[PDB]
Amino acid sequence: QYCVPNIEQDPQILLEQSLDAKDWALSNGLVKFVDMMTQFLPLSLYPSPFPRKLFQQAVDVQKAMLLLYFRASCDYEFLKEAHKKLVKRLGIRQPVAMFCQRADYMASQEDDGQYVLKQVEVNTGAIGSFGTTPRFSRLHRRMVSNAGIDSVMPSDQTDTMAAETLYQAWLEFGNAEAVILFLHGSPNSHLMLESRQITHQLESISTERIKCRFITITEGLNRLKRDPNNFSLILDDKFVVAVVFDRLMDLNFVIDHSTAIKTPPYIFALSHTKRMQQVFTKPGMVEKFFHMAEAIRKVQTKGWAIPHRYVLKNNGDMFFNEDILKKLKTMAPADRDFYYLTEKLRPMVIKNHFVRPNMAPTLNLDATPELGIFGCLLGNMETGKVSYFSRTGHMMKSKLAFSVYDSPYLV
Amino acid sequence: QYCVPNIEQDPQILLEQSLDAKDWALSNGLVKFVDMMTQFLPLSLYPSPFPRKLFQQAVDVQKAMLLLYFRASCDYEFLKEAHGIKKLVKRLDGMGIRQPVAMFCQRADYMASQEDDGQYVLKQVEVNTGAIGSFGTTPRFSRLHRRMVSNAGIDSVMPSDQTDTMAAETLYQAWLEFGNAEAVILFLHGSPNSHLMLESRQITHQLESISTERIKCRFITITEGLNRLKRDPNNFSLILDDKFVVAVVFDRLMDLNFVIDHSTAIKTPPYIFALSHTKRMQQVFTKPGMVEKFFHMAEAIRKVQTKGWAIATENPHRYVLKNNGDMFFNEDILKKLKTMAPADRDFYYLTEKLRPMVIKNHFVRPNMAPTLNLDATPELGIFGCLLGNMETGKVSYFSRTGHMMKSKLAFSVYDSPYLV
Ligand SMILES: [Mg+2]
Repeated sequence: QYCVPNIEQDPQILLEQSLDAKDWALSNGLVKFVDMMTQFLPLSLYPSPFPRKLFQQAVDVQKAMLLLYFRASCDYEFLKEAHKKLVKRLGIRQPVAMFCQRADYMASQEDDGQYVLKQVEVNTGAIGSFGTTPRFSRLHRRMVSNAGIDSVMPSDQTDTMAAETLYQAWLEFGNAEAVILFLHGSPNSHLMLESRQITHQLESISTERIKCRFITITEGLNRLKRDPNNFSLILDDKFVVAVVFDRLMDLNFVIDHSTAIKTPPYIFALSHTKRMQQVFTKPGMVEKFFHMAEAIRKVQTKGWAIPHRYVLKNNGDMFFNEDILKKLKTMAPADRDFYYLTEKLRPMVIKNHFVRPNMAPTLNLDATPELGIFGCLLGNMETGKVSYFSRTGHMMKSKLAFSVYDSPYLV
Repeated sequence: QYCVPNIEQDPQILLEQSLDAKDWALSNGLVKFVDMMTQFLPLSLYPSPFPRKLFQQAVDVQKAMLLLYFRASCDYEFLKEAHGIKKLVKRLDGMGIRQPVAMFCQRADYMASQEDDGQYVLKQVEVNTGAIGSFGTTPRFSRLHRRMVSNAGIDSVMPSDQTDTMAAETLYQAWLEFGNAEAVILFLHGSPNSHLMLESRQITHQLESISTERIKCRFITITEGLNRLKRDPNNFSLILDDKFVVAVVFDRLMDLNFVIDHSTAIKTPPYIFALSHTKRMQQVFTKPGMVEKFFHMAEAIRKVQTKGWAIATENPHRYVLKNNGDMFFNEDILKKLKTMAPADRDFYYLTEKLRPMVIKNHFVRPNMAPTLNLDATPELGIFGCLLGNMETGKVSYFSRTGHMMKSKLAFSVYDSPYLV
């Protein structure tokens, strides 16, 4: 069976492959801004092994997972019932929402010793790793291939996926002269290069020369206004904005209550609290929006509202072992409504090598991988109908048993 | 006709396109090590205009240009007769030849020069070999600028360059001529963070995808090479870590250097070529007969030469007093001629100063605002490689040609030609 130590154990060769991997990263956009310069993103040298069945189980449930959170997001009454500054803020001026999600998974060791797929988190909005993912995927196919080893390292085109979904959003807005807005926190934001890499894909999947305009949120106070008649969002008094691609406040809701397609609109932030994820583990709550429901139940982890088997988590800081009893007695009952109890997962431990900026590589570490599955929707929130499902994507992150980008090798 | 100002003159839009161009560079290896981190390479925002005929004239003469310097390099007595240079001769004299097969890659540089009618002619500024810059950077700038131009609606006028591939294809052919399946290719650098390092790595990314059997490329600094490289006393083959035979030593920038040079590894190129690429020699090739001797390819070469006279008094601004391997202009040329001691006379020559083509472009630099609507003078570099046997003087392989451009103010910037 594939495992990373049995590829190579000469330290001098592993060191030389570290420098090679790192120099490939520096040559292919696997970088971030620091200080302002660029630095490569920490990476595992080789792809970590991962069960084929569970990866397929995670990939297959993504369609269902988007549909559940999309439909929950179309039912504001439901979301409110499941739980204050966000509610205060929240007819609809743009029914069409673009909705991209990353579901995270851990292969978890049940008793018997066999691994089962269990979902760690769902994320939407200012999502990391659209641009980095297809590149790490290529990095690791190259390392593996260069060492002689071998469908077991599945293709990821997640930069393309994002591009194809933005293009479809632009088309649904239906204005040939309209632009796509990339809204960042700063010029050197940690999302900036992933954002730019999305546009490099958008260019090569169109004739149309779609203008993408990169603006910070500070400069947006002067350069974005809303039309008082159309309620359309305008840039520099001249350009209609078809899509606002949020890449990380009064302005934010002025944008949200306008005809531009949001990615996704603010209502989705309410449907992706950890409270809500915990609420979906209660009986009936998935079935309500729907088989896709059973597939979803298989990956859930029962979480109970208000000791080494459990974790006390906050719902939006967490306690393990005897600290759970310590915090339970200590805690005032006002705070009880902000935490929940879940079963602690026994995570799969594998061996790999870790390559970091300005340090020697760490060889033969125990690490636990975490699988992220990407998927996007284009849907209408007044009808609840979906018009577009994007291709799926997938990435991985390993931490010691601070993290590292990785990619799965399907054992 | 194409010119850069008539693309766009909104400063806010030019600024936004600067950041875009720069972020594309950071995403595609147009970077170097600094400080240790990475920084993007300064670039022109748009490709600078360049005459179609002269570019074709430069591309077409490259085959001839490699053949002349290759054949001059096969004739040690000729090179000696044409003359640090004392230190290089001393060495070559210690060495028969253990590896006849040389790999020979050249970059010839050109300026479009304004003759008196007002029309531009191609004139060669320099030839370079050995630790050559811009193998890896060139195809990427080429792609950068095709993208900027295309994204702005403008349009064979921006010719494809695969110079990373070119280098790879020539190393692969060198490895094959050595003929040992278990032999490695050595990349010799000055340091781990050398300015050539990422261009070197990018060559290997191309070498991987033009073969099935993974050729091992081993990256070593020259300091580490003192412990890890020895020569076999029987084969005279160069060995790495007592285990790996080295088929090709790819020099990317001293006793060790000539221990490597006098061994069976293919050099890139061997040290003799450093003697044939002095500026003295380039100046010697401008004298009558000296090109014709190795050869029409000769006339093509004569067209791009600039007469240079060894060691005026009416239009001294037409001339420059250059060093042959620091230079004097205008009335200083007459001043320094009389002043100068005859020891120094053998290290300088007189050439015609070229009146260079000035174009407008925008310059994008790290951590500053872009400089819009500068006058700049572009400089065209044509790449080509050989694989040849120096005992017979026969060539077995000619690589594809490549091309790059660099613009300076009328500090420099990577550019690419738009063929007006
Ligand atoms: Mg004068």
